[PDB]
Amino acid sequence: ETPPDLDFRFTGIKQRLIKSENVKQVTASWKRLLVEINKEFTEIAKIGPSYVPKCDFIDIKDNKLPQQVSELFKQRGCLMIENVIDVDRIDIWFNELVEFCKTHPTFPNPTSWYNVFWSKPQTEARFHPNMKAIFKAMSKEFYVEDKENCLIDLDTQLVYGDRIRIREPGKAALPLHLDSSSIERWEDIMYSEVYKSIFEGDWENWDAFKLDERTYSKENLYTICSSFRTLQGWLALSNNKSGEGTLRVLPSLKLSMAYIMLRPFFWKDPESGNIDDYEIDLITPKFPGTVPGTGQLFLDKFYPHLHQGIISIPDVKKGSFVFWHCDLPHEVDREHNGNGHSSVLYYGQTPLSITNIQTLLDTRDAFLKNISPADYRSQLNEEEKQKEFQGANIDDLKNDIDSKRSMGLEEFEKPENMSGGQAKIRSIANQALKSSGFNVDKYIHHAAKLE
Ligand SMILES: [Fe+3]
Repeated sequence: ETPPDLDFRFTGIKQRLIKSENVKQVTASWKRLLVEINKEFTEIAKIGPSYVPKCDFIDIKDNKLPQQVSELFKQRGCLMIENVIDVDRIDIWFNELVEFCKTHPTFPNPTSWYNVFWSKPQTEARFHPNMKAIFKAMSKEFYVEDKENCLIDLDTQLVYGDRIRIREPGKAALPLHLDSSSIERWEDIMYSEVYKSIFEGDWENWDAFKLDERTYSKENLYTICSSFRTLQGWLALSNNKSGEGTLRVLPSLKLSMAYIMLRPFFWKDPESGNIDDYEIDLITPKFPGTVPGTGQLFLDKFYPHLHQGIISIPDVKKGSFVFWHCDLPHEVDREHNGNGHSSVLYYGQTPLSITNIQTLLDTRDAFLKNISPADYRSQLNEEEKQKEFQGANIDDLKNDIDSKRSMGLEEFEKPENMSGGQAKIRSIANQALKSSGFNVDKYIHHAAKLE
């Protein structure tokens, strides 16, 4: 009923985040927020899955989302793109994955997750021209203002190795949450600056797509994903109707994060039910749904105003791609009472950026050694480590130079004309590929001082 206390240091986190002079404004903003939430989340609940933005791969011209799709995607924080990959190609990839899993050990496994990272179908999927295209189009929804200095190149996609899911009917399920850290959004300096507009009482002007500060955020100050992903995503390897062992989302990005970020300050709902009776809590170290040191923020217990907004995604067809913003609440369906396997291949957007240089190095090292990337490799014992085989084949990259750069296998080109942070991050990556090591702290410390 009451969220637990964390250590009392978290009280000083609260007093760092909201300035005394802004307390009145923040309180007013929380009341405005709840009124908007009840209106908009009601509409979502009454519309259902068609609320999620959806478009056809052919609608993407010149590697840009059309204007109407863009506008809906920035509001709703998720998108389903249909017909990215032909069904026949999808079938071949699915069958090759299953073969690989059956020849490289129980099948089906208990959890519906298969720790295969570098198989040929994965490498081919990741680098299919239609897949590169949709990532290019997504990358144009994000931006930075300080182009001269911010160490990010949104024109470059890196590979973060991830696994596959093949969920049989009857396999039950991990509640509503955010990934990309449990407590960091509040605790880290640069991460919390992402949400400054909310902490100042102006949630309405929070821009989820501006990356100047997030570029330097530490998602792990201490279940953990080691890369900075702007978007989570996956490619559909099966046809499954809404609710059949798929994904559920809360398709309202700004309202979601205004509520989440302020919830530690307004965690006590009043007995009156009158929104005008909330009052700020700047004292208790309560950060509901958090477990410092873990990767997920849980929303299933102390975030009740969110629940009305949760919907299944639209019917999924083979060869559709589904994206959601790193800040979008989501969960998987509890049950799968559909007619066949619900299977996806996970692939997120991971820009070339200062907090992703370690990822670039891990990907290069794991693929070259045919082992798990670090986030999974670190959970294996000595025997498992010596046994695993990941299907990595340089030739699956089809000697495409751009693909090899995504995998950390080739230095980045820096054209005569290119400058600013884009040129600089490419150079820093190249230096790391030459030396084989990197230390992020210097860059982070400099960004935070510059504050
Ligand atoms: Fe998740």
